[PDB]
Amino acid sequence: MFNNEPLEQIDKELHDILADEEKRQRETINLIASENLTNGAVRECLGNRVSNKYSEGYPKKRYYGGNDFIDKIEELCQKRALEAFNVSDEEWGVNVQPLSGSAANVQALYALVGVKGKIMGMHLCSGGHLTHGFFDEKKKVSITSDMFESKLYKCNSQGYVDLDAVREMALSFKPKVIICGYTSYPRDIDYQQFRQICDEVNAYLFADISHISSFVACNILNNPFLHADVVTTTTHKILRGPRSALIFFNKKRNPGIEQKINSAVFPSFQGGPHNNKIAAVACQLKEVHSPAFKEYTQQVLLNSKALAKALISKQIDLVTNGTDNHLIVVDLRKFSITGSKLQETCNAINVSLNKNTIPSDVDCVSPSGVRIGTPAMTTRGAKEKDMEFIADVLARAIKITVDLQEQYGKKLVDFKKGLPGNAQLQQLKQEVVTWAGALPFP
Amino acid sequence: MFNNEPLEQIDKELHDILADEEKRQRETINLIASENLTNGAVRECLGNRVSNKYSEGYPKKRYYGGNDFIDKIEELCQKRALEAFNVSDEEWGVNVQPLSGSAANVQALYALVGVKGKIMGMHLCSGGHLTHGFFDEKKKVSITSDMFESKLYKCNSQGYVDLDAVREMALSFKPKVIICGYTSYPRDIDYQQFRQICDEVNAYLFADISHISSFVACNILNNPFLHADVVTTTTHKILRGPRSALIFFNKKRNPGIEQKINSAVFPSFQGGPHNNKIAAVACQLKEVHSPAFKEYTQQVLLNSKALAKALISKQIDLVTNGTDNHLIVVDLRKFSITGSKLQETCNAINVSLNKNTIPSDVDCVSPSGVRIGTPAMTTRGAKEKDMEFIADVLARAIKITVDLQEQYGKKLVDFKKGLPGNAQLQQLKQEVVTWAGALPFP
Ligand SMILES: Cc1[nH]nc2c1[C@](c1cc(-c3ccccc3C#N)cc(C(F)(F)F)c1)(C(C)C)C(C#N)=C(N)O2
Ligand SMILES: Cc1[nH]nc2c1[C@](c1cc(-c3ccccc3C#N)cc(C(F)(F)F)c1)(C(C)C)C(C#N)=C(N)O2
Ligand SMILES: Cc1ncc(COP(=O)(O)O)c(CNCC(=O)O)c1O
Ligand SMILES: Cc1ncc(COP(=O)(O)O)c(CNCC(=O)O)c1O
Ligand SMILES: [Cl-]
Repeated sequence: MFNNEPLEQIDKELHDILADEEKRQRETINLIASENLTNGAVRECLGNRVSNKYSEGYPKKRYYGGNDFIDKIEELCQKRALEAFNVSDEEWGVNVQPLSGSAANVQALYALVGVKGKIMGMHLCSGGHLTHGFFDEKKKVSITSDMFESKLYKCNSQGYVDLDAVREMALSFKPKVIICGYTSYPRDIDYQQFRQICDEVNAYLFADISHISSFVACNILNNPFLHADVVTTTTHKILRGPRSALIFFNKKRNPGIEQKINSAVFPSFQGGPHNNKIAAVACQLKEVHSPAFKEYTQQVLLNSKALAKALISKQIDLVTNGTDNHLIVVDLRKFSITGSKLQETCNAINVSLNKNTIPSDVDCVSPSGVRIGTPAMTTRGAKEKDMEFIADVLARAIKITVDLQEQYGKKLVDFKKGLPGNAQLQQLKQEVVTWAGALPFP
Repeated sequence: MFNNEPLEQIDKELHDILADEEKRQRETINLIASENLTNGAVRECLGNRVSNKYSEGYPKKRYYGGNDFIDKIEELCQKRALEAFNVSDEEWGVNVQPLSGSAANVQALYALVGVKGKIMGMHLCSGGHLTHGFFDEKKKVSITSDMFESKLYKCNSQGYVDLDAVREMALSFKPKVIICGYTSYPRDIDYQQFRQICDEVNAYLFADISHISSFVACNILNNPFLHADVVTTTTHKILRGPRSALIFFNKKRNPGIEQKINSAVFPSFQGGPHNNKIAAVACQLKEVHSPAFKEYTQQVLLNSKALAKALISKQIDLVTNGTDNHLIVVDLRKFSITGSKLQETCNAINVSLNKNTIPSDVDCVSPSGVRIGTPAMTTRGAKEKDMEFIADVLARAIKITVDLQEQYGKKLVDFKKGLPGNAQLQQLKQEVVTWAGALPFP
């Protein structure tokens, strides 16, 4: 007693918009550092009928029966997860049920400290995540600043994590968890030194590696598994999975953490797991452990170095003057334009990037930089040679952005009026669309 | 620089388990009251490339650009949601971003009350959800008991909501929110009287209608929209959508609530929306509003009434002696077997149901009933005439369960010893398989 008609027939209205979405993706230079493009196999898992099943609980400890094949998949996903991040199933456990990054962080923090518990993270404006305890004088913005008590540390004037300030703050504040691993941080993290500070104040070390997960897994960057009590990661960014998250806990370092983490996810926070997600994550974790994926991850870094270097050669300033990873943050101060203006201009030429604070910015009010990353364009086949064209496109956007601000004024409302119809943008947009639309597209 | 091979080639190990899962579903009499089967179109959206996109924020108030088609989809989903539940966009708003039912209840509750806020709900043992403030003397089991302060009401000896006890509690406890709508309640709710209790104590009326959403939408059961401040619902049960949730809030009764709810979902709790989920929900909400789906929902109730009637004709007791909706709870006391045993027996014959407490059960330790529902089998084309065979199959399961307990004993470990190789079960399984495997299967 159902309608078996395909999407085009059953909902022509929606299917056209989705077809448009597809076209915009195919025709965009996507520099969003947290975005990627899934392959067809991951999307087959996501549309699988496995999501019809209710599997509250854990493998072999389910509230309902008929979960034999579901258990096989959840167990397979955990095994692949632990292998991919080079950890022994005896020393490390993993939870694969969190629905997304934010949920996993909240659930994981709660497991370690509970309500009213004390946490330290990097300020949102310095490059930490919302779920790392972000708040405002005006409001407790994230639940992680409201269900917990949070202190926020900052990067120094050159954009680096200031460990001396972290220790100082940890010693007066006495937190139970200290979080590291970030949302817009262009360099590697010294986990060893974080561990040293945590030990000195008897705190958990929490590493959020969502942005760099592929680097940790492929032994290209520092390994936080050597020092962390908990490691969380999304599966949708550089990992190239579906939208989900993993939570890693070190059993050997903390007895009783497995139960704590596992009960925090269910039944403390979530109900039924989304089995299609878990299948898709399993699908991607097989690929992550291949030698071909290490090549892709290497290439992501090669492209990021090439991009930074080309941007520098065009006299564009980078926060920390470079990158160790997949992401760059441009300091736009010498051009006297805001990050928002450049976002609007790049939107108008089919280039996706976002505004991002820089150390000099007091607040997240008027961010003076943009953040770009290479995973999505590396997925689409661009190599180091192709990064010059992108740097060239960004430099032209910056120049137009300056000319438009000259002609219409600094106010954002005024500035946008300059954008529609502008001849240069139309020209630049077509170059973008012709070059972008040509590239391989899963 | 990606692998485009289909799931079967790229991950044969996973594709085999998923195919077994597909076979088990096709070959099962699924009486899980919370389960259903999605159509192909809903699964086309879930596997869509729209999930590639980061779109934190709300339509037209997005942190990133390139969100034009995403905004069209999120706005279309909210519009279709409001139409489906017979509310005007001027009086009611809805949030479509919650990743699941449990996230949506936590986010909604937090919006209304905040940390340390006081809430009332039905106890889990009496049929409430975990997210309605569930706790145990041993531990604060749900975050809704730990981040809020919660009191739990009970149903009466006949399995009905005892409003007089709810009032006694509401006046003594003085909560800010009172939750109604349940996970295993076989009758309709008197929202009018819940409203009366709420008004008396200045509490919000929260209606969780996930199990009954289709009935509310099609004007078959009482409408909580006439009285409730907030209404939440999953999209995956009787609504037949993807795994997601909706939060409805009433602007006209509470000004400033749209902001409170929207801020709770993001950035308080969630990060980026899962745009494939939103697309899938859009797709289903269209269908919900058709008169074909009203027929399906009618059929669900017809089948539930017919199943109840037949179970009674076979001398089987039902909590409240019947059902006003899609679900039945069997009281097994007269057969001297537990729900756990019957679940084990039904697992062995490819019948999916779950154990459930009854009013006489003080604890969740040994629940004395099972819960069954009709949405999934109604989806597969079962009509009233087909419920006799199901009632018959369940009666035979009960009898075998009784015979097995006689032969092997009351202890669960011993009882299971009796299940494999049992001649009767294999026979009963094969009929189940023959009849189930033939039914239409989206
Ligand atoms: C959207 C999002 N999600 N997670 C994030 C961010 C942003 C970010 C968040 C916010 C933000 C979001 C919700 C509530 C309050 C605020 C504030 N203030 C604002 C900005 C702004 F600078 F562009 F204004 C930037 C950026 C990657 C986009 C961010 C940064 N910087 C960090 N670190 O993490
Ligand atoms: C799984 C689940 N999710 N949401 C739910 C439930 C159950 C339920 C939950 C639990 C449960 C789950 C997590 C933590 C503690 C407990 C306890 N006690 C136990 C049982 C049992 F009674 F069968 F043992 C039943 C059932 C629909 C399966 C439930 C009922 N009855 C209600 N009302 O809501
Ligand atoms: C370090 C980190 N942790 C957790 C999350 C949460 O992911 P969800 O949105 O899946 O909840 C993000 C998202 N990062 C936002 C961005 O870089 O654009 C992140 O950067
Ligand atoms: C009334 C109600 N509310 C919320 C939820 C939570 O949904 P998620 O599992 O998507 O978190 C459930 C799940 N009910 C479980 C069942 O009836 O089988 C529910 O029954
Ligand atoms: Cl999904």
